[PDB]
Amino acid sequence: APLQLGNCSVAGWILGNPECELLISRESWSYIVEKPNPENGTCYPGHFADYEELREQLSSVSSFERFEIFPKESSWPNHTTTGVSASCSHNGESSFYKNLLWLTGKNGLYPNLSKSYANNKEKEVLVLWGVHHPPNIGDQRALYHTENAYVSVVSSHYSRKFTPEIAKRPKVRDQEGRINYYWTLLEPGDTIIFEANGNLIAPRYAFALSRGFG
Repeated sequence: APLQLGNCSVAGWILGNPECELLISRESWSYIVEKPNPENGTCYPGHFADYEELREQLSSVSSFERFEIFPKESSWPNHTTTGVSASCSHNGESSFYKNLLWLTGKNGLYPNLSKSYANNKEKEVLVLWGVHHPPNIGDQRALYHTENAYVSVVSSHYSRKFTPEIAKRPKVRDQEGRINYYWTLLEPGDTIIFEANGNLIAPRYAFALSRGFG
């Protein structure tokens, strides 16, 4: 049986757009049914990297579990985690994706961060994150307290260093900045390491899954 996304896109559902909750949440499915112009997608505008490949990975799934990666706010005690946006409003109030967490300065500081997750399950884990591109210097400095921010994501078969640049884009859902979305599959037993000094939209929930097996 197929997974029915309702008014949500694959990106809206997997990121946890607050307007997306499946009517029927299941641990396995054969195909996904998505409507042609879904109303609820990347509510905070931005490019979703390798999106067609992600849709294919999620098209048929024999086991699926959404779980906390880096559990609780106590995983980020020296950053502010409560950032929300009018672009992802819910019930008349600014909100944010359920599966990512916007990290910004706290107490006048943005400390270097370095956080690891070890996949101690017997299934691969889909990890998603974002990299923020503010529209101007003032916004970049206000949130992250630097114009020289770097993000590093390293595992056994994946490494990428991001050097995010400012860019003023057309206003979409009130936003002239953008969040670019990224993902990778972490093999059982492997460890993923995030290091950053700004601009990281950190994983909050990740997904254990099996394909063709289960």
